Amino acid sequence: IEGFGVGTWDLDLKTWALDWSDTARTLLGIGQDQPASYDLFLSRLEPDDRERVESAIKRVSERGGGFDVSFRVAGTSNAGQWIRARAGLIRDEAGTARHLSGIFLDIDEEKQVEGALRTRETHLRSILHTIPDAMIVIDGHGIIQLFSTAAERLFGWSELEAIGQNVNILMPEPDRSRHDSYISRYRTTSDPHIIGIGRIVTGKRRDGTTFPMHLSIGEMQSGGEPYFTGFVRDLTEHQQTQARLQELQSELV
Amino acid sequence: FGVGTWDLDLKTWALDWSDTARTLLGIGQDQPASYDLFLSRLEPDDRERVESAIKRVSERGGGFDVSFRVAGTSNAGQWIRARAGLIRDEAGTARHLSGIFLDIDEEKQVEGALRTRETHLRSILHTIPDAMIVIDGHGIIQLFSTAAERLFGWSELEAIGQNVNILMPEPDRSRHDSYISRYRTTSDPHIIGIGRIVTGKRRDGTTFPMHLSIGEMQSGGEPYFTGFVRDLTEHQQTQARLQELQSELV
Ligand code: HEM
Ligand code: HEM
Repeated sequence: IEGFGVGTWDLDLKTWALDWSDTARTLLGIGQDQPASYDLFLSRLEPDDRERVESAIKRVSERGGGFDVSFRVAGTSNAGQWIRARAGLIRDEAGTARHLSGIFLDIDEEKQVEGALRTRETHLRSILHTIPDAMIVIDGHGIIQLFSTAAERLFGWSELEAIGQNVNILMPEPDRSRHDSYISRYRTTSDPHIIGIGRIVTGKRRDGTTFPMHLSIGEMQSGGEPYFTGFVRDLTEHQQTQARLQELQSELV
Repeated sequence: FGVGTWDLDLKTWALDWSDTARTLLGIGQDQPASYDLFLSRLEPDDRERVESAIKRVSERGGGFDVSFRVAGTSNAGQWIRARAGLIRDEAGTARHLSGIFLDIDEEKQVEGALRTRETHLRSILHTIPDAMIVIDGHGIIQLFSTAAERLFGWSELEAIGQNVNILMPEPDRSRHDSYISRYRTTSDPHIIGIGRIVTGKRRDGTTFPMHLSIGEMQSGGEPYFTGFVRDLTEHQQTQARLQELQSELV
């Protein structure tokens, strides 16, 4: 009754009478002196939301596994109050269901977090598609987790084809069979290793051909598992113009 | 109703919960409710917090909301947010504390997803070999990778909030804001994705040739551009030395 921070409400399917808590009045942004009314409640929600609330009450009117819908109000000039209305069915007797009761929750923090994740997910899509160098993300066991657009073009495998496979499918032997051991060896020593030391190695495409490449790796930790983000740089063109330059330089010396 | 209800009156120290409330805590249907059993589902760290929280609500009365995870079904857990308020028997006596149990497994799953994304972003910014810059729809720098700090001579704290034009020489420096707005208004076959060689300028005042790849995205009604800068100083010196050796032989 006091404090809490959550509002409560009550509504009867028959006679459409509504009674909300004092803490719930503040959530709706109106109600300093006006009494509670079903019409007043639907007058605060936006038109599309109002329709959703009506379908929800009808859904719970006939059967209905609970009631929970979220909507935003126009409480302040440049901000909205996100509210998650939850309610439950309580019948009088075996005859009918006469009054739905529930609570009003403030989900402003929950919506800000949801939005933040959406922005991050969208950005990752953009990065994966835009980045010119092949970007590959593996897990502690070498299982590919992300495979950028450039990785597809360079290695010949699509993301759907590469995700879930071991990163060793991108290299020829003997590295292919010994790569798994290379990862487990680094996870035990835990010293300032080749992570951040670009060394040139050779990768293999699905095609079967091979090419010289430089890789940069960055480690991260999440949920008890480490993940490695690789950035591949193809050196085929660099090594050939460097060879033709060092060959056209030896035509006189 | 997928929410639980419960009340722990300070007087008599009893505790009764609803049917959905016991299912959330992972308690047998036959077992009876009690304050002792409730604290037995929480782990020691969480248990201490709830007890100190109850001691604080009694000696204040400003509500009580705590989140914890119980070992519901071995492998994983059930995240529960317990929120409650206190009812007063008389003018100066607080007697009951009533509230609800909420399932926050999905809410906690979103928090963890965001955290992984934020940690991965920091990893990319620190590890990406090419300079990575992210700007808003008005050219204001939002993100500045480690490589961008070394190439342009600005720190991420110094660069963030500045117009991206501080990295360019004239005349691009003055017309860059126009290239952005003329793109947003007439978005069609522009050079966003096609990267021609452009000239960048470090904080020194020194300039270098560069190629840039851009990617656009939308978030909250506003566009954002992610650029990847590739310094062409070495590439140009190399191929310039190719024509300085292929034409000198006449
Ligand atoms: C595509 C061709 C690749 C080849 C041929 C290759 C080969 C190798 C080799 C030879 C080593 C050991 C170096 C040494 O002991 O001197 C190594 C280590 C390692 N590689 Fe790969 N690698 C490739 C791609 C990747 C990618 C894309 C990632 C991660 C996204 C990765 C993750 C690792 C890790 C975590 C280690 C151990 C840590 C370290 O020593 O730096 N590899 N790899
Ligand atoms: C630092 C050196 C940079 C220079 C010298 C430069 C210069 C230019 C030039 C010459 C154009 C095209 C004008 C035309 O089409 O006639 C342009 C357009 C544009 N640039 Fe930049 N730019 C630089 C960096 C960036 C960065 C880092 C970003 C974003 C991350 C960016 C975003 C854009 C956008 C959004 C447009 C308009 C869309 C388009 O026409 O492609 N620029 N800039």
